[PDB]
Order: sequence, then structure tokens, then C-alpha cells
Amino acid sequence: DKVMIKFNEAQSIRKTYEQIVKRLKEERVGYDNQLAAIERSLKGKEHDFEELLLLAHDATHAKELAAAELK
Amino acid sequence: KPSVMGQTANASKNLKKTEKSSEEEIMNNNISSAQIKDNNQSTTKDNNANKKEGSEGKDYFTAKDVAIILHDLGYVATKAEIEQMIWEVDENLDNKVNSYEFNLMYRRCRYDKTGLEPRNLYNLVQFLMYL
Amino acid sequence: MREVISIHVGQGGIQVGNACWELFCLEHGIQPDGQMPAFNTFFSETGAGKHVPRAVFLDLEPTVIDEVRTGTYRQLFHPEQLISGKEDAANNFARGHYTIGKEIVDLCLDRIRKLADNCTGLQGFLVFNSVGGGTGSGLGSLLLERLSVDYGKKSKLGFTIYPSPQVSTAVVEPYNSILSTHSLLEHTDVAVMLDNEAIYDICRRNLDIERPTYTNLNRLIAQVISSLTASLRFDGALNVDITEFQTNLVPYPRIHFMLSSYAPIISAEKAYHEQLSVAEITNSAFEPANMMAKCDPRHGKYMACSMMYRGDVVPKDVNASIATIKTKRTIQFVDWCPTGFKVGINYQPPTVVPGGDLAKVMRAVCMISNSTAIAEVFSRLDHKFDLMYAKRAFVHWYVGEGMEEGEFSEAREDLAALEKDYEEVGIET
Amino acid sequence: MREIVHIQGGQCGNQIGAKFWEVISDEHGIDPTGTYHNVYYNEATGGRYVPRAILMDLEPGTMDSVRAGPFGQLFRPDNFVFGQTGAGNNWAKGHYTEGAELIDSVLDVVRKEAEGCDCLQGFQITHSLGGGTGSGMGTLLISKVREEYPDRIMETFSVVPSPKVSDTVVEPYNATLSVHQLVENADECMVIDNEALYDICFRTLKLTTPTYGDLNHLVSAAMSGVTCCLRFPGQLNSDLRKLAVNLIPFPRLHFFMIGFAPLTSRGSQQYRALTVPELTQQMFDAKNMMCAADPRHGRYLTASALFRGRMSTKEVDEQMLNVQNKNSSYFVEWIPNNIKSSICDIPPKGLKMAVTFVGNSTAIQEMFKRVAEQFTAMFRRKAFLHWYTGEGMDEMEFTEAESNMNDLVSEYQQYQDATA
Amino acid sequence: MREIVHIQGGQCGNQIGAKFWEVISDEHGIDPTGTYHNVYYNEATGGRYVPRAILMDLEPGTMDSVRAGPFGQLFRPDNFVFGQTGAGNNWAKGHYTEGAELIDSVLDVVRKEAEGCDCLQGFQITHSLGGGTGSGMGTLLISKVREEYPDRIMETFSVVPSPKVSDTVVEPYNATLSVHQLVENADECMVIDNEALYDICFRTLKLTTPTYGDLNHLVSAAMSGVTCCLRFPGQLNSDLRKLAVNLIPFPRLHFFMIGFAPLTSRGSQQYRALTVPELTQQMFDAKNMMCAADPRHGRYLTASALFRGRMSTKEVDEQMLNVQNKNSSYFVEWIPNNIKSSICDIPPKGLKMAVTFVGNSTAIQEMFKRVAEQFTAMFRRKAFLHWYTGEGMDEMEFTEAESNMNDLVSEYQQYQDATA
Amino acid sequence: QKFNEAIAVNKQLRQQIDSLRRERVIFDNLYKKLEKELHEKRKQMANIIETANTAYEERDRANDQIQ
Ligand SMILES: Nc1nc2c(ncn2[C@@H]2O[C@H](COP(=O)(O)OP(=O)(O)OP(=O)(O)O)[C@@H](O)[C@H]2O)c(=O)[nH]1
Ligand SMILES: Nc1nc2c(ncn2[C@@H]2O[C@H](COP(=O)(O)OP(=O)(O)O)[C@@H](O)[C@H]2O)c(=O)[nH]1
Ligand SMILES: Nc1nc2c(ncn2[C@@H]2O[C@H](COP(=O)(O)OP(=O)(O)O)[C@@H](O)[C@H]2O)c(=O)[nH]1
Ligand SMILES: [Mg+2]
Repeated sequence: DKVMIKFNEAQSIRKTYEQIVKRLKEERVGYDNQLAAIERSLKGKEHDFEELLLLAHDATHAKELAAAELK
Repeated sequence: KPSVMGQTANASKNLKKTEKSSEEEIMNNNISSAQIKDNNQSTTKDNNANKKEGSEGKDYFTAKDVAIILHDLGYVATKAEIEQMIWEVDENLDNKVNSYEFNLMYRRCRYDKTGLEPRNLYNLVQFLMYL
Repeated sequence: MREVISIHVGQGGIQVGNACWELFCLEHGIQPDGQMPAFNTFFSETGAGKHVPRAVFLDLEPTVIDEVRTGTYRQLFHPEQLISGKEDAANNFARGHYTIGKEIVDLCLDRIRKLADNCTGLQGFLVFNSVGGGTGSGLGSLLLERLSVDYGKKSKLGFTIYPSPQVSTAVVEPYNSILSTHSLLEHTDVAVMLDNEAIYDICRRNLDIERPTYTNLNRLIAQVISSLTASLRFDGALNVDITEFQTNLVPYPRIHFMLSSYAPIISAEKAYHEQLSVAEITNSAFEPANMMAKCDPRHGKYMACSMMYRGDVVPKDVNASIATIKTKRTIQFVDWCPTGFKVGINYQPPTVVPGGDLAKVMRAVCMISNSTAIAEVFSRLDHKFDLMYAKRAFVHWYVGEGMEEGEFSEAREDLAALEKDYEEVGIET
Repeated sequence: MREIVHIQGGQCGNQIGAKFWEVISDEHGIDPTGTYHNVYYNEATGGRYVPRAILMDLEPGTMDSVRAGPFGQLFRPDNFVFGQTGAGNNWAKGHYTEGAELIDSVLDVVRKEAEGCDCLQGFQITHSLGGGTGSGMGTLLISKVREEYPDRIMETFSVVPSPKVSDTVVEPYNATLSVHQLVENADECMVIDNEALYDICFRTLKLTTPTYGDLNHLVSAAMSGVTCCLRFPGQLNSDLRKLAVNLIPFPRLHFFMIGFAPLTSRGSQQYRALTVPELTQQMFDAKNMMCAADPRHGRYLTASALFRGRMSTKEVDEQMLNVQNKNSSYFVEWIPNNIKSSICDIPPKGLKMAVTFVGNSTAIQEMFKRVAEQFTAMFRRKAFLHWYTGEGMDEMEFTEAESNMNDLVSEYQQYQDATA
Repeated sequence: MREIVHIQGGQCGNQIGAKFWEVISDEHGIDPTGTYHNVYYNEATGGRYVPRAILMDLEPGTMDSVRAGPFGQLFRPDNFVFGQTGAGNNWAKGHYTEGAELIDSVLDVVRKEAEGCDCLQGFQITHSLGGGTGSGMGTLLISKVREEYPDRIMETFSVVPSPKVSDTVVEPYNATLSVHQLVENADECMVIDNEALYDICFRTLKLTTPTYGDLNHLVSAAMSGVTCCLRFPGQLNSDLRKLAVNLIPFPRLHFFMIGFAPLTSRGSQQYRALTVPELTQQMFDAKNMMCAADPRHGRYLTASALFRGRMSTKEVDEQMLNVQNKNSSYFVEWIPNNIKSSICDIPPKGLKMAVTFVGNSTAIQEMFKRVAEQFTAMFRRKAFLHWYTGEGMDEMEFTEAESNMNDLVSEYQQYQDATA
Repeated sequence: QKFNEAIAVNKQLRQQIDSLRRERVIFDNLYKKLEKELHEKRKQMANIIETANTAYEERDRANDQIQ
């Protein structure tokens, strides 16, 4: 009798554990998705910085030629 | 009723999960659920958790403290099994129990759909809040 | 540049893909050996100068799978693109989307993962899932979900085969179809529907063969798909764009379920006796008897139409046929789209398969149209679904597999939202 | 793959299993010697194919007789679960005193045959409801295998008490005791009866000197045709679970009538043509069933058809469309497209076509009610009771078995006419 | 090389040695005549291979009978150490009055056979514990050879008093007297018992007319399979000392149970397949042991396996991994990877595979306790004592033998459950 | 016999499941490391309008001087 009770109990425990495992699997998928998205959004960061480099360079290059003429 | 209570919650869960099975027999997700789980005035739980467990007070909690609390409760401190009680809910770094991990575990086990998550470590938190 | 991926999931999609590739090789000049005695879109490089298709044949029931792996077309497919299950989905959606789907989904995702890594310029997906069965419903739904959550930006053209209007190879078709329609909305960016009755009528009284069979049906679908992909395969006069297909045939992301048609379907015995002019074919083009699906042309008011001309086609006969069809009252368009016609000329005639009923002719045209008639198929599926859901039938087969009961209803009024929009978009002002 | 295990029970089930293995050997080209001259067979060194077929029974004379006839070497010498006393037409004998000590020999051997495979999609039981051994022992095996393996599908090719006469005086008792333990743990009960089997071998087949091996051959050809869509290719294949879904809309009304075709006279086998419209005529003909319940005195909750042979699919489509068109209210209309259809791609041995019709309908409820009627008659007036009551059974269980049968049939009948 | 010397003792040991030499001759292609048609044999002019096998006993009728049967020419005419009186089922007779005057004839002949080799890696004794001669004489030889040669490994294929009946009335006395002088100077006691041997030749092998030559053939096939990994090549070879290390973690718990495989029915020898998973099933099956102690009523302190035949090593790896996976707590978990595995590269005569399992486990302690129980019973109540006490033995030694057995078993049991 | 098989299957399932549990735990530790790393890349995103603004205020000054 105690054997069968504890066996059914261990069954319930394993069911519990596979429930937890599949939940952790789905949240791992969610991690993957959020990660991919945020990685793209942060690639946008490097691109925006890279372009403003050239923008700053142009804004200085025009002023350099302007300096001699206005003087 | 110190040991018999940890046995009550155990046996109630044993019946609860049988009925949970019966229910199917008859007929950033972690944080998105954490934020919404119970936000009661858990200053009682925090002050009590530090007052009974947190000794040094640097966001860190080990097996020695739980073992000494168990022994002080008049409970037969199983020499090495208390490690599993420390581990069962540790999810980021094995042998890392932060106050934030207390929040996460306490909360996921307090407000949820089914439970069954450990059902066995935060029963002690339930006991310390109980008395 | 342009590469297109095709999943053939289920038992319907896998046979459709068998015929697709058996026709693709004979058209491009590939023998079943994998040896060939352009093909950029379908055929890859193996470092020995020969071709392995960029497609995956997926199915829970392994029968047709070992059929293809020990048939005559073994030398084409890669052993990495044929994965089998040892069970089915019991024709219910839950066993194919909840229980048995999860251990095949990651393997298929890794295979197409590496396959999209293999080809350089992916342009679109083609999901081939006859929803009538549990696999083609649930596993195809989950495949489309994962495809859209991983890729997303790329277009997906689903050739889904619904439960037929009144005939059925299964009784629990109404459940596992309404449930796939949910995922079919978001994921299948454009969904060219298929049903069985119209191709049956076509094969019976159009090619004059007296028993139409599934091999002939899949060959005929493969011929339609050849007329579809010829524009990207071979060079044409005015090449069309498959991303133009979306921007011209999706007036709203809510109306993207589209139907098709093909001309000419004629035996050689009447091809030798018919003239089959460029203007003449454009009439059987919109012929309601020629219709490929269970849609009525006068039921829907045409919102977008793409014509696929292939062979020896001169543009002005095309332009004058557009004029005559827009003149005569038997056709009509939506008022908000004053011009809903897009045509694409191609100088490649249809290739011929040995052993086919199909006849070689100079000019071929393929119609693909976004209209509002499909809502009748929608409501007709809803008929059977409500007639089964009102009485509790097969509900246990679904709930005993990790499925809740409310998904039946949520999918029912999900497809009802399509029926609503499809009549709200096509009215006057 | 998608395995089967063939457990038997009673002399009836033993003979039927013997002839079924004969048929499947003669179909797969297997001699009585066990060679080829795995979905059913097992590999054995020396180039042999052993059927994983277990023969259990409380008497060995049946065991000896099935060993003696041809195709006997198929069964290996361990799966002969030997009973020495015999239940002697007593459900108590066959289910409690000898059950509770044969269970575990059968358990060891069924675990043997089950671990022998990789994926055991379904079981296979053939037994009786009237014989003490067959009934009690068989439904007990069903209960046990459904206790440990909850994920398989249970299936019984079950013979019931005959209408015109009861084969054994306690047919009603044993039959209600078998169905009471059949309903919940048996997933597909193909209902057969010796008398209707007699009718189908008599009427249209000229057979004037029949024999039990002959009826076994008939029902075994049917038993092979029900599943021949599995081990063979086909344009539109199925299984035990697509069939189970398309057949049962409720876990209770899952008892099925079966028929197989073609079957015509032999002297007239040349004068007639042989076509698929003729196959439809043949079995949608009322008389071609294998149960003493004409289904057109009731309604079809649903029906499945499985073809064998390579013809078109236009066929099966016009087939179930035409049959629904006229015998519509002979079916039930509350469920759409209640006829399911599949195709196996191979014809029978020596012939052109085969067709298997299976039906989840509501005309076996009268069979159940006639069983319960005979039971209640002998039951109140206490006929033939001490054989059950002096062996650790009480009539409280008899009352509950009778009432449970009645409950099953009450759902059957109300689902016959439920419409909305 | 890595020699063996085969000393025998008692009629039991004599018959077992005879049949073991028969088996090894029939395996190495040696006739009863002694030709080939050195790890076990010796070279002799004329092209002969003599087994260095010594047969000592206190009675010559056994000697005559083992000479008479086939394969008798193997043993050369000096190694027949002849006893004329017989100990007559008396440990005192077989160990003190006749021991202390046969010791030295045996010493001269064992020095003979030991100098005959270059490196004598291990001994070989087969004797009894119950027969006066076998027990006393044999444990005395063990003491003497372990006195002069401390670097060899001692090994006894020892038969114990039978459970259901004692073969000789003083089985308990002689058995405790043998184990008391066995523990310290015998390094590997393979425990065998006539009754379990009967069980293994009866149950799964159809043998209905057994014989002592048959049990001898069985245990000699096992005795050849335990060491066949030595004289033959193999991908992963072992010896007596790798085995001894991997088997004993303590010098006391070094008594081993043995089994050999394959052994199935012959009429059913064709229906079954024949694979290494089946070999594992065969002997990790409880009933296949050769001792009256089901090891799953105890725990495995450790276990070694020795294969024969050429298959992969993936096999043995998944083998002991799978078996540890389910019958884990059937073993002891305080020791890592308690299963050792090796491969001999040659299959048996006429068959495909062979497997030998040896086990250092804690289930023979109950055998020891039943021996001590029978002893103490006859011992306090003084049953059958003057036969031991009127021949220069005192019961102080009996008390110490009993207590020493009890001490051994007390360690066995506490090491069963010792965990940390 | 039933008891022994029960304990066998329980041990098998428990070890098999806990291995994969720890594997998914590590997969979540991947979120742990990245969230921090991509937050650092977000701090780098904060070098937009700041440095784009170096450009823009330098543009004010430069083009104002030109005009
Ligand atoms: N056009 C076309 N349709 C097909 C073909 N083969 C099967 N179908 C359709 O597919 C439907 C069933 O879809 P599937 O998902 O493939 O069925 P299944 O593979 O048995 O799925 P399960 O029930 O889970 O085993 C049938 O009703 C057919 O109408 C084919 O070769 N061509
Ligand atoms: N179809 C068929 N039925 C049989 C055969 N032999 C017996 N039966 C039926 O099986 C029933 C006997 O049940 P059974 O369990 O075998 O009897 P028991 O072994 O004494 O308990 C009778 O009602 C017979 O009608 C046979 O060869 N074929
Ligand atoms: N396995 C086996 N055991 C035997 C055989 N003959 C005798 N025995 C056992 O050996 C024991 C006799 O011991 P033994 O020393 O030979 O008797 P002794 O010579 O009179 O002292 C008995 O308990 C028998 O069970 C045999 O041929 N084979
Ligand atoms: Mg399928």
C-alpha cells in the first residue's frame, strides 16, 4: 500500500517537473525573440553613430573653406 | 506544531495536485508575470526574512543559515540534504540566493496558476511568516 | 539573387511537392538523377556541379516519405530535408500543434535555418499544408508561426487546401481547419486558397479524362506553379516582382486570401482543332467554369488581379483584352480600386512533361486575384464547424492533447472577422 | 512500424487468431514455416519471422488444437500461456480465482512483447463475452494493459451472445460482466456475432457445408482489411487514431460494426462485373454486416471506409457523396460529412479490389438491450447464480453491470436523435 | 603465459576439474589423447600437451572414476595424490591426522608444477566445504600455498552446504571450519551451490534428465569463460589482478558470485534472436545466478563483466550505463562506476557470443548466516561432535570459526548500506 | 515486481528531466549575460543625439559663421 501511494506521488512529481521544463522552454524562446529584436535595435545605434561621424566631418569641412573667404 | 505543519502543507499539496490532475481527467514572460504577482506590504516578509535568516546582511544567503535555523526549530538537521532545499529554486547562479531571488521565488510561488514549482522551500518562508 | 523556399508539410503538401519537383526537373532540364545533361531560384550548388532542391518534405505519417525516399526521385532531395515521425496527429489540431509538433518543430527550424544560411538571396516562402489532416493543420500552423517569428520580413504564400465544400476525407475537418486559420491570418502573408471540387470538374470535363486522380491533380498544380515562378526563373519581356505581388494584391493586410486560375487547359485532341488566340484565352481566363477554387467570380468584386502571360505573347493583345474585359458588364471591380489590373509578360512557353494529359500550346496565362468571394468558403467551413461544435463531437480528441476548449470558438469568430472585413472593404462609398 | 500485439482469449479468440495469422502469412508471403517466399512480425536469427502473438487460455486442448493445424510454427513456444483447470463457462472462474493468478505470467510476456518494439501504437484482443475464460480473463487483461499503458488504443474483436439461442446457458451473465468492464477501458469494440457471420457466409456465397475455420477465414480477411491501410503505401493513408477520431465523437459510443468486401457467389463470379460502384452497393447493402443488427433500423453517428487497390479518388468522393445523398437520414445529420475515407494502395491476393467499412452507429444498442434483458430475466429469478456467488462475487456488481449497460444504451439512443 | 595450476579436492572438485579439463581440451582443440587437432598445458616429448592438474583426495574410488571417464589421459600419472583411508565426512579427519601427513607429498608436487612455469600468476582450487576430505584438506592446501607463496592470488570454486537439505549431516560444522580458514588466505571464492546449479539447468533449459557430468559441464563452461579473456587477444584485456582490484575494495569482502551466458532452450533456440542486449537481459535477470542468493535481495558492492566475441565497445558502454541507470540502488552508490568491463576477442565453440558476470556483492552474507545458524544449532546441543573432538580438535576453534563467520557477515551488511 | 519497475522508471525520468532543466537554466543565463551587453550597446546608443549633437551644435556654429 505505501509502495503504490509513493509511486503515484512520484508520478505526480515527474508531471510537475515536465510542466516546469516546457514552461522554461517557452520562456527560452521568448528570450531568443526579445534578444534578436534588441540586437537589431542596437545595430541601429552603431549605424546612427557611424553616420553622424560623417555629418560632423562635413559640417567642419564647409566651415574650413568658409573661414578664409569671410576674412 | 513545528514539524507537523511542514507535513500539513505537504499532504494538502499531495491532495491538491491529485485534484489538479482530476481537472484534466474529468473534462520576458517571467518578469511580465512577476510584476503583476502579489504586491502586498511585504515589509513584514522582508524584515522577518532578514531578522530570522539574513545574518550579515549583504544580499547573500547560504545553507549554513538555513541549517542553523532548522536546528534551532528543534528539527533534525539532515547534514547534507538542506543543500537541495537551497538549490531547488536557484536559477541564475548555483549557490547564489539573492534578496531579489527571494522576491522572484516568493512571488512566483505566492501568485500563480497551479504552483507545484518547488512546493518545498518557500514552505519555510510560509512558516516564518506564520510565526 | 532570388531564391524561394517551399515547405511541403502534411500528406497533401508532400505529394504536391513531389509533383512540383518532378515537374521542375523536367522543365529546367534536370533529370531525376540530380544530373543535368535559369534554375537559380530552385537549384543550389553541391561543389560537384549538380543540384539539390531548397525544400523540405515534412509529415507525421512516414508512408509517402519512404515512398519518395525509395521511389525513383531519390537522387534529387538531400537526406537532411526528409524527417519522419512515427505517429500521426489523428486528424485533430491538438496532436499536431501541441503534443507531437514540438519535437519536430526545432528540427525543421534547424534544417531551414541552415538552408536559409545556404542560399544567399531568399525572397519568399511557400507553405504546402492540406489542413484537413492533423499534421497539415497543427504542425503547419506551428511551422508558419515559427517562420514568422524568426524571419518575419519575408513574404509567405500559403497554398493551403481547406476541407472541401461538402466532400471530405475526414469528419473532424471542421475543427482542425478553423484552428489553423488563426495562424493562417498573421503568418501566411498572402494565402492562395485551394479546394478540390473545382480541380475535379476541370480534370473531368476539361482534359476529358474520366477518372481524375491525385497524381494528375498534383501535376496540374505543379504546372500552375511553373507558370507562377517562370517570371523569376527565365527572362521575360516585362518582368514582374513577387514583392510587387504583395504591394498590388494586398490593398489592406486584412484582405490577402487570394484565388487563382489557369488557361489553357485543353487536350491535344482539341488543341489541334482550336485556334486559342491571345484574346480568346483571356475569356476562358475569367470563365467561371474555369475557376480553380470554390469561389464565384460574380460573388466577389475584384480588388486586385495579376495576370501571368508566358510564351509568345505580344503586349497589345494583352492590353486590348484588358479593355474588353473591363468594358463588358459581366465583370466588375471595386470602386475604390479604379484600376486593379497588373500583368506580367514572359517569353518562356510552358514546358511539357512526358506522360501528362496536358497539351503544349503557344500562349499560357495564370490569374491570381484578391477578391471578396472567399468569404463564402469561410462561412461554409464555419457551417460544419458550428454544426459539430454545437454538439460536443470529437471535443475530447482535442482537449486530451493539451488544448483548451475555447480555442474552437476563438478561431470560429477569428474567421468570422475575416468574413466581416471581406464584405466591409468591398462596398460602395 | 507502428506495432500491434496479438493477445488471444477463449477457444473462439484462439481459432480466430490462428486463422488471422494464417491470412497475414499468406498475404505477406510467409509460409507456415515462417520465412519470406515487421509491423506484424519479429526478426529471429536463422532468417525467421515470428509473430508476436500471445495465446492465453484456461484450457490447453484449444492450445493443442491451434498448435496442431497448419501455420502452427508461427507462434513461438513461450506465448502459450497455459491454463489447466478451465473457467468452465463462469465469469467468476475466468476473472477472479484464475485471473488473479494468471495476470502476471501474462504481464511478463506482454512486457516482453511490448519492449520488443519501439512504438506500440495499438493492441489487439480477440475473445468472447459468453465463455467464462474468454470473457473474464480477456476483460481483465484489457483492464491491466489499460492500467499500465494509458496512451495506447484498445481494440477488441468481440463476439456477443447469439440472438436465436445462447451458446452457453449463462451467456447473458458473462456478456453483461464483459461489457461492464469493456466500456471504459476498451477503445474500439468491433462487434461480431456467430449468427450474422453464418448469414453472410450462407446467403450470397453458396456455402452449404460451412466450418469454423471458414468463418475464421472470413473474419480474418476482414480483420486484415481493417488495418491493411497501415503497413502498405497509399495516396491517402490513415491509422488507428485518425480512425478513432473520425469514428468516436464521444469516448462512450465507440463500439463499431464492421464489414469487408468483395464477397459474391463463385458460380456467378463471372457473370457480374466488378467495379467500385458495385463495392458500394455490396456493403451499403444492409445484409453484408457481421452483426445481428441491421444498421438501417437505427442511425449512423459516423462511418469510415478504407479502400484497397489503385483506382482514382474521384471514386471515394462521389462514393460517400452519393451514399450520403440518398441514405442521409439513415445517418445522423447533426454532424457534418460523417463519412471518412482512406485508400490503401494494394489489392488483395489474386483479386482486384477490397473495401472495409467500419461504423460508429446506434443500432448495437438493441444488441446491448437484448443482452441486458436476458440477464435481468435470469437475474431476478436467480437463474444460474451460485456459480458466480460462491467464488467471491456479489450481485451488487451484477446490478451495476446491468445498469451500466442500460446507461450506455440510453446515451446511444438519445444521441441517435439529438439534433440542433 | 601467466600460468595456472589446477589442484583439486574431494569427489566434487575432482569431477568438476575433470569436466573443466574436458571443456578446455575441446576448446583448444585437444583430444582426450593430448595432441592439437601453454597457458594451461605443458610440453611433453612426442608432441603431447599435459595439463598441470593435480588430483588429491583421501579416497581413490573418485580417482579411479575420474581416470575411467573420457579425457583421462590428460592428467599424468604423478599428480594422482592417493589417499587410502578417506576422511569420512569429518573435518578433523580431512584436516589434521591425514592433512599433516599428505601436506608434503602435495608440497613436492606443487613445487614441481610451480617450478615448471616461469610466472605463476594465479592458483586454482575446486573443492567442497562439507565433505571431510574436500573441506579440511583443501583449506589446508590453501593455507600452505599461501604460507610459502604470498605474491600469488588464491581462488576457490567452492560449493557450500545446500539450503533445502544438507548433503552430509555435518555440512554446517565442515562449512564453518572451511570458511574460518578460507577468509584470510583465499583471495577469490567463487560461491556455487548444487541446488542453484540444479535450478539453472532446470528452468530455462528443458533438461528433464540431468546428471553430475552435466552440472560439471555447465560450471566448467563458466569456469572457462571467467578466464578466457587471458589466453586470447582482445581490444580490452584484463587478468586476475585487474579483476581482483576492480572487485574487492577491501581484503575481506572478496567472495564472489558468478554467472555465464548464453543459456536458453534448444527447441526455442531458433525463435529467439541473439544479441548483446539479450545477453544483458539474460544475466542481469535474477534467476541466472549459480548461488542460492538472489542478489537483488542485497546490494552490489561492485561487479565485473567479461565479453567473448567480436562486437563493438559502444555495446559494453551502453551496457553497464543502462544497467546502472535502472538497477542503481540494486548496486551500491557510495562507489563510482562500480561496473568493470572487458572484452575477449573470440566467441565460443559453435556459437556467437559469451558473457561472464562476476559480482562482489553482499547477498552471500545470508548464505554465511544460514551456515552459521545450522552450525550453532547442532553446536550448542552438541550434535555430531565426538567425530571432531576425539581427533585433536577442540570446540574453542568451533566457537572462533562461528564468531569469525559472524564478523565477516557483520562487515558485509554494514558495507551494504554504508553511504556518505 | 511492479514496485521495482516503478522505482526504475521514476529514477530514469527524474535524472533525464533535471539535466534538461539545468540546460534551459544555462540558456536563461544567456539572457543574463546579453541583457547587460545589449544594455551597454544601448549606452552606446546614448552616444547618438549626444554626438550627433556635437555634429549639430558644431553645425550651428559652422554654418552660422559661413552665413
Ligand atoms: N491537392 C492534394 N490534396 C491532398 C493530397 N494528398 C492529401 N490531400 C488532402 O489532404 C487532406 C488531409 O490532410 P493531411 O494533413 O495531409 O492528412 P494527414 O497527413 O493524414 O494528417 P494526420 O491526420 O495528422 O495524419 C485530405 O483531405 C486531402 O484532401 C494531394 O496529393 N493533393
Ligand atoms: N467465431 C468463432 N466463435 C467461436 C469459435 N469457437 C467458439 N466460439 C464462440 O465462443 C464462445 C465460447 O467462449 P470461450 O471463452 O472460448 O469459452 P471458454 O473458453 O470455455 O470460457 C461461444 O459462445 C462460441 O459461440 C470459433 O471457432 N469461431
Ligand atoms: N557440483 C558437484 N558437486 C558434487 C559432486 N559430487 C559431490 N558433490 C558435492 O560435494 C560434497 C562432498 O564433499 P567431498 O569433499 O567431495 O566429500 P569427501 O571426499 O567424503 O570428504 C557434497 O556435499 C556434494 O554435494 C559433483 O559431481 N558435482
Ligand atoms: Mg498525416
